[PDB]
Amino acid sequence: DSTECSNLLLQYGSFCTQLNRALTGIAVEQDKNTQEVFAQVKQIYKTPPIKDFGGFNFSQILPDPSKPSKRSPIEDLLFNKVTNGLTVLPPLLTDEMIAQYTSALLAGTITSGWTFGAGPALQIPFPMQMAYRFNGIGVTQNVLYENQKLIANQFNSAIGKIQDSLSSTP
Amino acid sequence: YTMSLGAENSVAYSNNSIAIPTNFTISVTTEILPVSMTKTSVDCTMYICG
Amino acid sequence: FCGKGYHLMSFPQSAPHGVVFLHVTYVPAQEKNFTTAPAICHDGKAHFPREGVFVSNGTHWFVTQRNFYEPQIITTDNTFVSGNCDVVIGIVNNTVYDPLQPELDS
Ligand SMILES: *[C@@H]1O[C@H](CO)[C@@H](O[C@@H]2O[C@H](CO)[C@@H](O)[C@H](O)[C@H]2NC(C)=O)[C@H](O)[C@H]1NC(C)=O
Ligand SMILES: *[C@@H]1O[C@H](CO)[C@@H](O[C@@H]2O[C@H](CO)[C@@H](O)[C@H](O)[C@H]2NC(C)=O)[C@H](O)[C@H]1NC(C)=O
Ligand SMILES: *[C@@H]1O[C@H](CO)[C@@H](O[C@@H]2O[C@H](CO)[C@@H](O)[C@H](O)[C@H]2NC(C)=O)[C@H](O)[C@H]1NC(C)=O
Ligand SMILES: *[C@@H]1O[C@H](CO)[C@@H](O[C@@H]2O[C@H](CO)[C@@H](O)[C@H](O)[C@H]2NC(C)=O)[C@H](O)[C@H]1NC(C)=O
Ligand SMILES: *[C@@H]1O[C@H](CO)[C@@H](O[C@@H]2O[C@H](CO)[C@@H](O)[C@H](O)[C@H]2NC(C)=O)[C@H](O)[C@H]1NC(C)=O
Ligand SMILES: *[C@@H]1O[C@H](CO)[C@@H](O)[C@H](O)[C@H]1NC(C)=O
Repeated sequence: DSTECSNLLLQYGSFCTQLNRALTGIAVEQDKNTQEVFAQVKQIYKTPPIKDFGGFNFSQILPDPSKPSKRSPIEDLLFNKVTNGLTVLPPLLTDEMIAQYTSALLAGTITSGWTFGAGPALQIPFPMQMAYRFNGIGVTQNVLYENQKLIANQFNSAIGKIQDSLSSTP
Repeated sequence: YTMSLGAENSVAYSNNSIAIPTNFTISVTTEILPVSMTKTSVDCTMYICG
Repeated sequence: FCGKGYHLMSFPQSAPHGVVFLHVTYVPAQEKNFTTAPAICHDGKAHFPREGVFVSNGTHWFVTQRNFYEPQIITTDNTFVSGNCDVVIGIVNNTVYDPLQPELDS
C-alpha cells in the first residue's frame, strides 16, 4: 500500500504487465489443457440401467450412485489419496464435470466400442466388442468366445488388484 | 449460467443388438499448426548503448 | 491424429509461418439396428465370421462387414469352424450354405 514505492516502481516500466501477462497465459493454458484432455466428446453417454455385459464387472470404474460426488470407487480413492497479492483462480472445469466427462467416455467405450470416437455411437454387445479387440491383436474370435468366463474372471480380478494396489501403495 | 458439457445421448445397449451403418459421409476438416516464428536479432550493444 | 473419423488421406497447404492440413476422413452415417449373434450353430458345429459379423433383419441371418451394411449369405467361404455349439454363449441355430453342394448335386 506504499504510494512512494509504487511511484518508484513506475520508473522501471512495464515489468509488472509482462509478469501478469505471463501468469495469465499460464492460467488460460491450464484450462486449454484440461479441455484438450477431457473434452473430446460432445455427447454425454450413459450406461444402461441393467449391467449385463456378459460377465464383465465395471462397478469399480463406473460412477457410484450412493456417492454425492458421482465418482467411481477408484476415482474416489484417487481423490482421497491426493492431498500478499497472491490469488488462486479456480479451474474452469470442476471435479464433478470432469468426472462426468470420464463417465461419458466410459459409457461410450463400454456400450459402443471405438465407434463413438469416429462418429455416431453404434451399439454393440460387449463380448463381441472384446472379440473385435482380440482380432485387432491377431487372435481369432473363437478363443474369446470359448474362454469368455475365464476372461471375465481375470478382468474382474485384475480390476480388484488395481484397487487394492492403489489403496496399499503410498 | 452453469455450462452444459454436451447433449445427453443414452446408447440403447442390449446383449444381442448391433448398429450397422448403411451410408457414409466424406468429411474434410482443417488443422492449423504453426511451424516457425519471425527471426528476430537484437544487437545487445546497440540496444543498450546506441 | 489425422482428423475426426476414420482417416482416409490428408492434403498439406502452406500458411504464413504455418501449415494447414485438410484431413479427408470417412464418417459412418444412417445406422440401422440388427439382431446379432456371436456364432451360428450348424450340424453340431460352431461357425464364426472370417472378417465380418452376423446380423439379422428379423427373419433371416446374413454376414456383413463391420463398418458398412452389405448383407451376404452365410456360407462356408466367409465363415470358419471352431468347436461345437455347447461352449459359445448365445449361439443361435441357422443353416450354413455350401457352394460345393449344387456342384455334386447336378
Ligand atoms: C461386481 O463387483 C462388485 C464389487 O466387486 C460386487 O459388489 C460386491 O457384492 C458382494 C455381494 O453382494 C458384497 O459382499 C460386496 O461388498 C460388494 N462389493 C462392493 C465394493 O460393494 C458385485 O456384486 C459384482 N457383480 C455385479 C453384477 O455387480
Ligand atoms: C434401435 O433400437 C433402440 C431400442 O428400440 C432405439 O432406442 C430408442 O429410440 C427411441 C427413438 O428416439 C427413443 O425414444 C428411445 O428412448 C430409445 N431407447 C433407448 C434405450 O435409448 C434406437 O433408436 C434404435 N436405433 C435405430 C437406428 O433405429
Ligand atoms: C447416402 O447418403 C447420400 C448423401 O450424401 C445420399 O445421396 C443423396 O441422395 C438423394 C436422393 O436421391 C439426392 O437427392 C441427393 O442429391 C444425394 N446427395 C448427394 C451428395 O449425392 C445417398 O442416396 C444415400 N444412400 C442411401 C442408400 O441411403
Ligand atoms: C430380411 O431380408 C431377406 C432378404 O432380402 C428378406 O427375404 C426376402 O423377402 C422378400 C419380401 O417378402 C421376398 O420377396 C424375397 O424373396 C425374400 N428373399 C428370400 C431369400 O427369402 C426378408 O423378408 C427380410 N426380413 C425382414 C423382416 O425384413
Ligand atoms: C438348436 O439346435 C440344437 C440341436 O438340434 C437344439 O438342441 C436340442 O434341444 C432339445 C430340446 O432341449 C434337446 O432335446 C436335444 O437333445 C438338443 N440337441 C442337442 C444336439 O443338443 C437346440 O435346442 C436348438 N436351439 C434353438 C433355439 O432352437
Ligand atoms: C440376453 O439377456 C437375456 C436376459 O435379459 C437372456 O435371456 C439372453 O439369453 C441373453 N442373450 C445373450 C446372447 O447373452
